[PDB]
Amino acid sequence: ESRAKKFQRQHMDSDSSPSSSSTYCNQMMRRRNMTQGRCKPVNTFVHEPLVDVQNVCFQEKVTCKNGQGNCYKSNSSMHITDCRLTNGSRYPNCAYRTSPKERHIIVACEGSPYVPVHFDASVEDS
Amino acid sequence: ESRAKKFQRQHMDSDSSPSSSSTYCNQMMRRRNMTQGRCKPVNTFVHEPLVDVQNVCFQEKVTCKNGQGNCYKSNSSMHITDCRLTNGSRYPNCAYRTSPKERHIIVACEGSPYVPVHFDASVEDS
Amino acid sequence: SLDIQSLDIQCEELSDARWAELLPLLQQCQVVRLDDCGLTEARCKDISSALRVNPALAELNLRSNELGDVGVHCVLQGLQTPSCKIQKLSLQNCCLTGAGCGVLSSTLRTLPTLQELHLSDNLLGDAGLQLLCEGLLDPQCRLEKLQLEYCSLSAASCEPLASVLRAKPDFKELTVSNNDINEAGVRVLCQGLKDSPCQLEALKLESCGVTSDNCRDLCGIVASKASLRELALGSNKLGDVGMAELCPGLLHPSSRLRTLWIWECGITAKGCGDLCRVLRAKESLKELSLAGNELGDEGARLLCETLLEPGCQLESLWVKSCSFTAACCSHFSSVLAQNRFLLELQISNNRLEDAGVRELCQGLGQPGSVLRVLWLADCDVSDSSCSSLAATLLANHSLRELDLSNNCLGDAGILQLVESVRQPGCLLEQLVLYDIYWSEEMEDRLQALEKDKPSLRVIS
Amino acid sequence: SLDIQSLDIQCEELSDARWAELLPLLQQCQVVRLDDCGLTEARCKDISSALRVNPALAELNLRSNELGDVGVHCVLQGLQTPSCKIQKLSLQNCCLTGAGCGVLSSTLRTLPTLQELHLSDNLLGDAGLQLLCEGLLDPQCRLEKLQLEYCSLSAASCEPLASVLRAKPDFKELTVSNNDINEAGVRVLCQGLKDSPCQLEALKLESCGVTSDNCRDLCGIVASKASLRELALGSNKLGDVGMAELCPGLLHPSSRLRTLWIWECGITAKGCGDLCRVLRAKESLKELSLAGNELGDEGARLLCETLLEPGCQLESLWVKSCSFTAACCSHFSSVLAQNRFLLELQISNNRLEDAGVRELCQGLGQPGSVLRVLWLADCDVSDSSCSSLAATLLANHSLRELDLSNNCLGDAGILQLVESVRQPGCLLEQLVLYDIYWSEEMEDRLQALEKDKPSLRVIS
Repeated sequence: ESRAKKFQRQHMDSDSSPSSSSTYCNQMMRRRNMTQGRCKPVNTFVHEPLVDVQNVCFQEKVTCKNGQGNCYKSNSSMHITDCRLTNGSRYPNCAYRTSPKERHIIVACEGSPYVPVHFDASVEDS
Repeated sequence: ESRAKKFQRQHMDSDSSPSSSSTYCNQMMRRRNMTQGRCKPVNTFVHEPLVDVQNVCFQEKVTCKNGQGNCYKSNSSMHITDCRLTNGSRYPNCAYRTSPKERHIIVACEGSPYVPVHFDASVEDS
Repeated sequence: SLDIQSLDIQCEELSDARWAELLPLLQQCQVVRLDDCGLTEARCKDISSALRVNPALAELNLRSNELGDVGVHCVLQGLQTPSCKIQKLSLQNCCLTGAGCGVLSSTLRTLPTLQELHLSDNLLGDAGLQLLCEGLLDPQCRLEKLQLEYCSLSAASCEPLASVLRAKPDFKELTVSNNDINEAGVRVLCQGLKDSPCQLEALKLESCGVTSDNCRDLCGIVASKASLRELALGSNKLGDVGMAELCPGLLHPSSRLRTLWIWECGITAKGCGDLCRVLRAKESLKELSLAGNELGDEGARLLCETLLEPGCQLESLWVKSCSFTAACCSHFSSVLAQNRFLLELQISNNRLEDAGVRELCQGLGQPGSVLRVLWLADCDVSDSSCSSLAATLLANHSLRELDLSNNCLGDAGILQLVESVRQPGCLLEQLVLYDIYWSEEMEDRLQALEKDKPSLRVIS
Repeated sequence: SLDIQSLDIQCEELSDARWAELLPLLQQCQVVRLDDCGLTEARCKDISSALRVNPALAELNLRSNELGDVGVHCVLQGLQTPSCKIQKLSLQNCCLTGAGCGVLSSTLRTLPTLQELHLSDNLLGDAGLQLLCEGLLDPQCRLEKLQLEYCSLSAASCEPLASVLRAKPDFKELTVSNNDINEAGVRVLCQGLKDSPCQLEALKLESCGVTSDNCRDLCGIVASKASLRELALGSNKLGDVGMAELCPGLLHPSSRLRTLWIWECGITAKGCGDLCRVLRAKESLKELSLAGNELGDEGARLLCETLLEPGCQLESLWVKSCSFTAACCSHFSSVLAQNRFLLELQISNNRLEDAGVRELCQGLGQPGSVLRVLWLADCDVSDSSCSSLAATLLANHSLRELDLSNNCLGDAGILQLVESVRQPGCLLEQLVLYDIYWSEEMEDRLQALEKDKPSLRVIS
């Protein structure tokens, strides 16, 4: 599994409605294998066409949280859903709060072809 | 399972040699379902034809260990194997000491036909 | 002889062809879990037929399928043969409504083997719950564990539940988390448990609108149920005043509560003081969650003081998002260096920084340390910290699991961790690295490490 | 998605058609156990080919089938695939000989995922074992747990094994019970351990010819392995002098030994007193077997004194066949009434009598008592203590399991028990009644009890 396919597994949900219900994260975090061994503490799904997220790799370059150069902020805000493990959760009972919203996304991009391999952050600038 | 068939399951092994090897009890206590849930602490198998043990019900009447009347001591000493759970065994690992010997047996009998339903004891009187 | 089979499927679409292959397993397995497998009404009719002929079935888990009231009806009919020995049933998140509760209520009158029932994440409402309780009151109902989380229940459901508790001396666990039962609902349940002879082992009322005053009610329960092992009250406005009213019951000699879940309870450094007196007096208390309480560095000092004196035998401390800074880490460092009972420390989502993490590494690096699990997710750990961590991974030999998820590491930090974990002398079994960017070059090194050392699980 | 399946067959004859139906499960199951199922060579090629396409396989247990060196060789080839993830393998009692150790040894070099290997009850002999250690030595061998009970090994096998321990920092468990490795073999093994960096967790040397002098070797292991959790030394002539040599190591600040199994070790009240110094000082010791040692009532008194002191947190005590009399019962009675850690007491095969049993019942019946499991098999119990047993089963509410096997109980006494356990107020979950004779009418009554109260399992 490439970090590129892993990015798709963990962060792409093109076909879902923006308006995620309160049970979306518990479902999806499980279906996309982010609750095996340990509960992934935070995760973001993007409700946009794959090519749109891929193009971000050719948009505004910005610094990644870890100080690497090759992150990119989306030109436009995107429909995303944030998933965040609750402060009560204990493996194997991973419970998530679901927060859908429209935000710019920042991804890291790598490879040939040059594609998203990491979801860095979301930005609320409007 | 009738009480008579229970008695056959727990105490009859007509077909095997009297000279049980050290591993006999380990095998037999498991096969005859006496290591389910808890290891049976002690058991005896009789290496005689079923008809010979059945004949005991028509021999010497003696008091059962618990004070019931309908126990019978066999006129003949019979080939038996005692299985005794080792002092270190802990469920589900049930280990047994195997002791083959010749002894009179005492059984409780009930019913029509009048058959063995309980192995009460062995006796060494010679 | 013995023949025990189990089937556990999660998050799979099951073709008609795979389904046909599974049906004989459904007729044979002691344990069947089909979680989020897209089960429909028609498959519920197959399930029903297969279970009618399964004399071995002890556990059936169909959570997260859109069964609906009709679907559930069909599955319950499959449990109604004389051969059925089901002990555990989950219908969590199954689109069950108040309209399906009559059928569930009548079924529950006829399954004396059934001991555990999970109905969470189903919109049952008060009327459905009340109807259910009628079945549960039947002497033939022998349920001991009931989970009703997010069931759309209010305080009106608590009287019916209290009556079920009074009727069942064998009751073991009640969960009603995520229902707005509120102060009066909580009081009525507590009275119900107090009246009941049940040796209850676990009570969970998280996000229930439990109040400070309800802590006098719960005080009574903790004082009264020596059987109680687990008490979960997270996400309620208990406050320091609530802690002050609870802790008297926790200090009763007869209490042997093992696990106390009070995350996000409005507790500060002051209530933390009350809890420290409990920790020092009660060696029975093994697991404590204060996650998401604003304890600050003074709460951390108070906890660590108690963890450094004889008495406290706490085994796991969950203090994620407690508003701790680097300044508390010299106290946790002494704890790790000296305390021989504490095996798990979750201190994620605190601004410990490289300075604070470095101090933790110093304490854990001391000979004789015992910590097994350390969670340091989102603690502002950078590549600097990784040299300290790499050193501790070779100096300490008790640690089995380390979580560094969601920190600002990259290739250089991870490389240092790799150089330690790759060595035969490093006995770490699990390294959790979610939400961290590394290069495809590092990815290959990690996959190489995985392959060369399969005893170590690298999770992301 | 996840698809987790398991299959566990024990003591069953499998027809060619049944075997045909099972074989597909061998392709899918994470855990496969086929124990004493008359497996042959022909079935080994089947297994081999089925396992080769199984990407889930973590555990394979083929105990008690006459596979032979050839059968086994066949099975192992099924495991040499690039995606093999097997972690646990049992070939116990499989008719392997030293002749088959060459191939096994070579195969062992090729399975780095393999962590646990059971080879007990195979006539391996010294030569075979030495051939295996050649494999174990390969840095590609990652075994952490090895069981070699009843493998016909002598002292000559211990330096080969000592070399393996020295080679393995991740080693966790070694069992060599029921081999005459004797004083010299034991010393060599302990030296290998002391020299090893392994954080060993379990060491089992029961019926190994362990001597009193060897207890000085073992003392050093216990003092120096803080990771050690279980030490099994039963059926060895340790004696009171051996116990005294073990104690200094057990008393070491660093020792957190959890389980100490020293049944039939020639220990008397004298060695018991030395051991009670360890128990009062080490709260970490949770499980202790002294079964089959002649402790007498003095030994009981010492244990009960210790159980009534703060620092002893023993949870389970196994003192079956300890030459106790009814005189020890007032001591144990105080323990049951006052001690809040002891959950399990095995006191079977002691001449406690009806008098002694009523005394125990008085103690257990006291408010606040916590015992969960009481074994009183063959304690000269009759109908005369059944009113006491029946009363206790309603007054105490902690007890979950009671073993009264092999006593002189009749219908009258059993009836009094049934009268208690049938009540909803009685929370007993298991009643063991092996070798007790009751009428056809009592039989009918007990079978009905079983159906009517399925939360209570009656065993005979």
